[PDB]
Amino acid sequence: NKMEAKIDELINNDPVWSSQNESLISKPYNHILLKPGKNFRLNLIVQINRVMNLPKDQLAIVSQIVELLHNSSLLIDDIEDNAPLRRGQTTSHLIFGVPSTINTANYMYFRAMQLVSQLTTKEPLYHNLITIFNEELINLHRGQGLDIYWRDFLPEIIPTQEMYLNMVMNKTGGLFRLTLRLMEALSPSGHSLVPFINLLGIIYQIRDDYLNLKDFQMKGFAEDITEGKLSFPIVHALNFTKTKGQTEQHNEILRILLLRTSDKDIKLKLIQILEFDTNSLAYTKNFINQLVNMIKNDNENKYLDELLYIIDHLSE
Amino acid sequence: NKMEAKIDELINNDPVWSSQNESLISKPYNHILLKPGKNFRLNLIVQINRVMNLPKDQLAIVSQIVELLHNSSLLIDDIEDNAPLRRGQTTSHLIFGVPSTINTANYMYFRAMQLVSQLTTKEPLYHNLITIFNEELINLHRGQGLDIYWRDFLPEIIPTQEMYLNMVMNKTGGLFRLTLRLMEALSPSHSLVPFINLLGIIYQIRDDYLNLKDFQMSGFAEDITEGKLSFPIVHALNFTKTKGQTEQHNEILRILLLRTSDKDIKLKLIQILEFDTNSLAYTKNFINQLVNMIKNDNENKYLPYIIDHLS
Ligand SMILES: O=P(O)(O)C(O)(Cc1cccc(-c2cccc(NS(=O)(=O)c3ccc4ccccc4c3)c2)c1)P(=O)(O)O
Ligand SMILES: [Mg+2]
Ligand SMILES: [Mg+2]
Ligand SMILES: [Mg+2]
Ligand SMILES: [Mg+2]
Repeated sequence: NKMEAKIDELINNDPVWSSQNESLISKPYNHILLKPGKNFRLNLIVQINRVMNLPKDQLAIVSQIVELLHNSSLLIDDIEDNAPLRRGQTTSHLIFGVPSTINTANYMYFRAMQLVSQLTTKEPLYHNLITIFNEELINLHRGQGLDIYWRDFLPEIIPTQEMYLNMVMNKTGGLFRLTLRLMEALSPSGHSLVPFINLLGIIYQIRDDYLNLKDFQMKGFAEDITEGKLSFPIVHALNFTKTKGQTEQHNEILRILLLRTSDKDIKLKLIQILEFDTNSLAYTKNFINQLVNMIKNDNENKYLDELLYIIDHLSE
Repeated sequence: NKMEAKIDELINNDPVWSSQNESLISKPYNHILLKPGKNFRLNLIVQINRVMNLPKDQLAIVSQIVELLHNSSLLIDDIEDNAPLRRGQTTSHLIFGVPSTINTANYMYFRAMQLVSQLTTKEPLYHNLITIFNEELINLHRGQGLDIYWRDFLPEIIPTQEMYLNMVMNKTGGLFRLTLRLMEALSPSHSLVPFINLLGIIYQIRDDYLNLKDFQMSGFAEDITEGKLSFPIVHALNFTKTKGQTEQHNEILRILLLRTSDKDIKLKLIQILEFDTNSLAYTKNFINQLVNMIKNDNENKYLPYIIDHLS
């Protein structure tokens, strides 16, 4: 009876959750917050707003939603990629464990979703905001899924440049489009900037792939090699070697990716194969320059001051 | 120019996603489907619909949402618990790897979310459905987080029975309340939430209980290998602390921290629970009392075979 009295009180009430329970499970997340880059993601949202003109308090909420998705996605990504470092610091899952980091990151996806309701009281608009949120998160996971499948089951599938670009459109375009589409839907204020934001996302991803090797060849650890990632330079090298009949090189690239090695000489041998044998580094540098010129040479404002600053710091 | 033309076509279109890409990404999920249990899940939904009377088409989508949430949460739970088996088969992360399984599980969470939108087009009711989905997923994660925290930080915090029960209301109550609450809002007809919470508690304590009991009557008692603060373990820890039985308290802690697969050591912890603290009998009794709260509910305060095959 005292037992049943306690049970009856428990089941007729909401679940008890304290501020202390809250702090305990936020550990994986608080750790990644110490990392910088939040001012650059905020700087993009700000330039875009000069076109969208959302009031500042609404923009603030869009910002928070996007920071949560972004940080949660990096927590998961580092587990998925087995990364030891992120922004010069030890990775959350190595500190608090994969179990807590996975649960916390997923918890934060749902807190971000909860924030959408603070953007309007209008039921029609709300529905659209949630649909955008849902769609681009579906897109993000589809892209990530392919990137991870290709890498983990290599050489089952050797992606082409086309396939790589479609995966980026889902993966990276997912979060870029999500921010921009929420803003365009909230705008109280010409043509959509989705194509432009897609382009920015592609430049962002390929430049990330490139610098990861270029910083190490010349700063960084070419950690993408250790991870075995089918990066833009690797995709070009794998397809170049196949096409030119460089069987031994094609096979050595695969073998090195499959070692998941941290040996600096082995990583440097692969990067020099990309520099002199396949010319994938030059191919990638020029491909990046051509994408950037599609904008810098966009006089007819077909895609489009502060535009450029953003494109040269797109690394942060 | 040919490169520019192709980039322009790419950026002006929706992201390319094919049926084959969908298949690749679904593999870790199709794997756990080969797991029976959908019928007992479906039967609970069917039986409850006799109070709610949702039209079949709507009931089917609620059922699909439930199946996705439950399957995805077990794909992730097995990674979190380093479980090698689920319903006798090899867990997905051991076959497809942890990276792919986490991502697929998460992708299905959002697929489930999308289906919510097909429950109704009425704008107010849609906000309500989404809020129910959002609230119960937050609860599930909160409870899972606390359960993992206690396990991974042991011995920093040893929960009490009360704290254990609040963790369960969040963790196990979440998917139970989520289903019930969705159906109650879609009903074209008292709340059955208290009863579904009670069902959830019985379900989690019985899960914890059978994991040790099935092993002792022959079950691998994986909860011990996992080192989790299950209901009988919580009882045993507080019992020994309270009776000032220091060495038994520490012995229980030492075994859980071993994360051991050794049958003989697992048995040793079960015999501490049987002979020293009498925790297994305390749990059998606790479950029976919760079940009686239902069998002796004559005024129908909670109610408007499932309770016996709830495991
Ligand atoms: O907590 P654990 O790790 O001990 C474990 O229970 C796994 C687990 C982790 C997290 C949540 C859950 C869980 C919560 C809620 C429901 C369920 N499963 S369920 O699919 O049978 C289910 C619950 C409520 C339902 C309500 C109405 C219709 C169908 C329902 C189905 C599982 C289980 P286990 O299988 O690993 O022992
Ligand atoms: Mg990464
Ligand atoms: Mg990655
Ligand atoms: Mg489990
Ligand atoms: Mg678990």
